[PDB]
Amino acid sequence: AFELPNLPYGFRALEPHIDQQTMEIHHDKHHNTYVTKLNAAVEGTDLESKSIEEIVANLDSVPENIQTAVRNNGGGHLNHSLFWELLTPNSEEKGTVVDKIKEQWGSLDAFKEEFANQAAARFGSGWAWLVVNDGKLEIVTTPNQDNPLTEGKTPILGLDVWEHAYYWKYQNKRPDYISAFWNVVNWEKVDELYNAA
Amino acid sequence: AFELPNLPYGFRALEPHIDQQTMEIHHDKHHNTYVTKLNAAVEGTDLESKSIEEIVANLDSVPENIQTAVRNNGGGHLNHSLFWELLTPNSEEKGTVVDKIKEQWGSLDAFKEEFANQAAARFGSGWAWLVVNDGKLEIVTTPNQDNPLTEGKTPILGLDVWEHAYYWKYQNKRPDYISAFWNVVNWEKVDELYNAAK
Ligand SMILES: [Mn+2]
Ligand SMILES: [Mn+2]
Repeated sequence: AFELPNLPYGFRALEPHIDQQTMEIHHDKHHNTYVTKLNAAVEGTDLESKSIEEIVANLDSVPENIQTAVRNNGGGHLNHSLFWELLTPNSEEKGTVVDKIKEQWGSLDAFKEEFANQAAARFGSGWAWLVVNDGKLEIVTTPNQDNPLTEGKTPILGLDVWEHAYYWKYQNKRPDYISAFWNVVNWEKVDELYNAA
Repeated sequence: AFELPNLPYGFRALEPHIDQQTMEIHHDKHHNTYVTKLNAAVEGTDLESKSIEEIVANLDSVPENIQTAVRNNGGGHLNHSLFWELLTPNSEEKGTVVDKIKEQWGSLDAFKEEFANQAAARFGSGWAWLVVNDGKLEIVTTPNQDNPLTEGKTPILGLDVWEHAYYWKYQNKRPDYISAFWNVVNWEKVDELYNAAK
């Protein structure tokens, strides 16, 4: 059954951009809760055999009695699993995806600008994503723990913009959190998820 | 000319149920942002001077150039305006609505169990409500800053279950925040909202 994956770095590795208090509570309480509630919904069903990607890609096929719980807690597991890996203490703005971004948006900054506007515009709880749609790049956001895989789009970069992702250090200033984020993006992992799609 | 309302008590009045840090930033920054953005959104229109209740009950009528901004910021202004007046340091579990609740749910704490279960279950950002629906009591939750007035139900009690409302004191444990809330409910304001409804 699903386990809370360890972070690939220590709680403090992403300072000063993401504070150790938030990394610890966000990983060990919030993500752990999604794993517990996901397990309680799937265990004793034929969902036990499927990857989270498989489940989230096909939420409409899930039996209605557990669909909401699998949508919310399944989305939660997948989103944070992606997120912990898309962060690094050794961010470098180079690679296959950084190059695709400059051809399409005209520069990395212009892309960041549009990502930031959508990320900030996401009202309430949700995620800002870079996706592949029909082999093209697209900036989308989703509400709560919805994931663009449910709409057949492949996520290659994600930002958590639930208040719990930035309240400790940035309180009500989501745009400053979005700015700090660029400093910790694992562009190696963005390339790997793109090269998969 | 929409305005951030004053708190009718101090930032410490709701301790230890809601912390002074939260009361201060929730009102002074979060609510203030809704009021500022609402005033900006409605500039030049008949919305400038309408009651926020009328506006939110008639979101369908709002021109599409500003509908989302007024849904989000107008609802944030109404919701928080109601919320500050529905909290008090002198909560007493009595009156017209407590009596109707005991008739309908059997007791007040049985009602709290149902309210607490729906308020816990509202996934992501939102509100838990007690509403008047065609003269009857109903518990409902809404997403984000959506308000039951839009669906023709009058809110008489509300609880903010956005993470900002409880994160400083309770972190992930929204149920512990929901239990503390009962200690600071202004049942006199609930009765007044009920009577304005009926
Ligand atoms: Mn999160
Ligand atoms: Mn609030």
